[PDB]
Amino acid sequence: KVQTDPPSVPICDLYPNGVFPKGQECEYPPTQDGRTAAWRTTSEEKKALDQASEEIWNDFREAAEAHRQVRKYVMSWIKPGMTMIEICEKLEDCSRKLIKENGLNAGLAFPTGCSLNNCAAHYTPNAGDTTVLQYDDICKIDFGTHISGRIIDCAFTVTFNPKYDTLLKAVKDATNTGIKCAGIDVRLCDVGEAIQEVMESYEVEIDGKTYQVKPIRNLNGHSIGQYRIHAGKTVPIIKGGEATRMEEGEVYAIETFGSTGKGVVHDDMECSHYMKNFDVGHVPIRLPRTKHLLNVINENFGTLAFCRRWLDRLGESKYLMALKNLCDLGIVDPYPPLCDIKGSYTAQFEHTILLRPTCKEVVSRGDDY
Ligand SMILES: Cc1ccc(NS(=O)(=O)c2ccccc2)c(C(=O)O)c1
Ligand SMILES: [Mn+2]
Ligand SMILES: [Mn+2]
Repeated sequence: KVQTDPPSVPICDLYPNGVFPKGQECEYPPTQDGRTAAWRTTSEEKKALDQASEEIWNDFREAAEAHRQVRKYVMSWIKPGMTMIEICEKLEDCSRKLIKENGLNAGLAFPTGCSLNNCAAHYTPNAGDTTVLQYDDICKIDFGTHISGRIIDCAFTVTFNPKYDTLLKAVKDATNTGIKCAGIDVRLCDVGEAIQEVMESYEVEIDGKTYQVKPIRNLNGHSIGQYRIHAGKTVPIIKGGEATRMEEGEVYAIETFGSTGKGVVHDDMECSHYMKNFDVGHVPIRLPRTKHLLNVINENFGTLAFCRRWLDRLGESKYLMALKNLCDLGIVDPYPPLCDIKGSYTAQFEHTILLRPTCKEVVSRGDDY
């Protein structure tokens, strides 16, 4: 009863029983008294709690399998010479098909980030962007999928010149350290301190200059909520930050960013990412164009992030002022590209993890990273 598998068959159609593959399952890290998590691994009480939200975990897994298959595909063809628009459209086209896009029930969780070099996040081309990926570019591919609002935020870094190899290794190791440190009752600040320690243990040499990799201090991981990419809690990336503990049942985006610059990002370049304020309720709007755009946003994205290209594909035109109005009203928030100093290089690696009652599941883990 098999069939096609190349990037064209929806993940849902690949599993008739509706049960999707689990990600990497890890035992929760010990504590002071060396209290391991071997007991919680099968605990009858926890096993029940976990099984109670099996439908939720399952949805994350379906979205994760889509993410794994989409990215494996992307890595096979992304090459310098392609425009950033060509890259994002080809990736998104596949993502939409594998996730079996269905309105707000299944689809793309957020725009395809493809931030270059000193820019670390939130850059995706808008219409007319002629930017071309270069051999020496360090591109952060950050895209998301979701099933019923259960979001998979996962990212990796693309390079073609081996000179960035140790920088990527540093960030990948830092992210895996954060993933290993994460757990129920674990203080967020400890995760950040652990991440910084690993990150900074790496020194790299690029074009004759040496650098001690720096975590981007004002960037971080975050808890994830249904249809809410950033539920409220933040996972630092450096020491001294977040005096809160991770809790059972929570879901986190564990990401780290390393940089050869100041280790700080600032808003720069034209904005492409936007997202309705999760807390803003219904707001009556009479302005025709603004009213229509808000309706389009509510129908197609809800509280999920979107980009200008996604408005263009829906047939919307000359909507910039309306979009600005929504932002000025506080109904929608702009999320411009976040970049370090000109000339610097930034790298990123990210995974979504489920803090399940019985274990810690790195649901987006793959054979690649
Ligand atoms: C639109 C949007 C809103 C919030 C987000 N989460 S975040 O603020 O913790 C964040 C994380 C990493 C880079 C930049 C921002 C993200 C995201 O995880 O990138 C995207
Ligand atoms: Mn991300
Ligand atoms: Mn994230």
